[PDB]
Amino acid sequence: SVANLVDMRDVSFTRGNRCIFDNISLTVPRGKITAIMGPSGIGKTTLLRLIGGQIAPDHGEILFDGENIPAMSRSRLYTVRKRMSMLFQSGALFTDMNVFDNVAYPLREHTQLPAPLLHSTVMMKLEAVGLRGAAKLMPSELSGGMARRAALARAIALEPDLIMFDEPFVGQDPITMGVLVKLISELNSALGVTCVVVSHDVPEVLSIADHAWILADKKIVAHGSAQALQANPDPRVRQFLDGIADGPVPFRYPAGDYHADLLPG
Amino acid sequence: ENLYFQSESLSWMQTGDTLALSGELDQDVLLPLWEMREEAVKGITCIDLSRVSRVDTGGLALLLHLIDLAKKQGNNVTLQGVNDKVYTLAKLYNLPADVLPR
Repeated sequence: SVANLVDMRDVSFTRGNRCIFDNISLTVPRGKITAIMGPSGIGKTTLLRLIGGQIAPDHGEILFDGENIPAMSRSRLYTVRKRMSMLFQSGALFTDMNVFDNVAYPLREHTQLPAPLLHSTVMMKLEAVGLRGAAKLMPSELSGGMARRAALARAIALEPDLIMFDEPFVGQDPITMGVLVKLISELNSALGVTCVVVSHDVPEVLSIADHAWILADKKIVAHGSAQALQANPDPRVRQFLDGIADGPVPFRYPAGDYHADLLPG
Repeated sequence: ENLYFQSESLSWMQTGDTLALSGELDQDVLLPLWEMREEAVKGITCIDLSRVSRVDTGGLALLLHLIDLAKKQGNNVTLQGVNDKVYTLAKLYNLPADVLPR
């Protein structure tokens, strides 16, 4: 078996005349939750599209379960994509179908399972998102939060090995925000789904993540636990997390080597 | 009476009052158990999942339908050997008490 479901090694990406990523390397450990954070417009969505093989990197290797995606043939890529699901914010629901049929579409297209069971499954997945009573409603009849939540419910319908969420918590009240955080956590726990979460709702995503990566100035500036980041003195990391420049380090007393604390000698 | 079905990824066995499952309760492999649901739940008071390694949402829906069809016959059904991840999945979907024994 392979420890990192996604393994980016020395990846660079340039769009037109402007550089987006400069020789970055990160890992998405299998069965865990990885958060990817950073200032707006730095191309985190582009990073997710890179992992999904939708875009190709200029240089470097993107290993999915060991296989270099940019080096894969098209048929091989098509079959490997079946283990992935991506929720984009630009993506929209089918306007001609209601909420229920929108969430049922992936299941009817790839699940090939009995209609009573499919019905129960779509009802459960609507309950996980708080839209069960809105099954009949059309997308035009939906508010922003409801529509985003419906897109999310469709994104988790097939429960593949890897799910990538692009800002799953935006446009929601804080209680619904917590409900969605719980959704990602319990999905990962019960099914072993490897989750990559892109979010500027930093406390929320850090409350569930196993690993976190911060991106700035076309590179990776930090990674580690929430405790590690709270004790990181780097001005860019502090500027992003605290929102203010030249503020204090919240965890003022940094910690020593953890392996040495646990296993002295 | 004693029923036995085995496949590569899913097997089940009805001994007397207990239906015991083995393998993966996944959307691709669960179909045979759906097809013989009424036979599998006939005069059973217990479902044993001790030997089940994985249950996805489709498998959980199958499980709920089995519990429902079993009780319709007049049999309240107990659950045994349930992996904690199954109850986490039930928690995710807020399953009521009358649908799944805790």
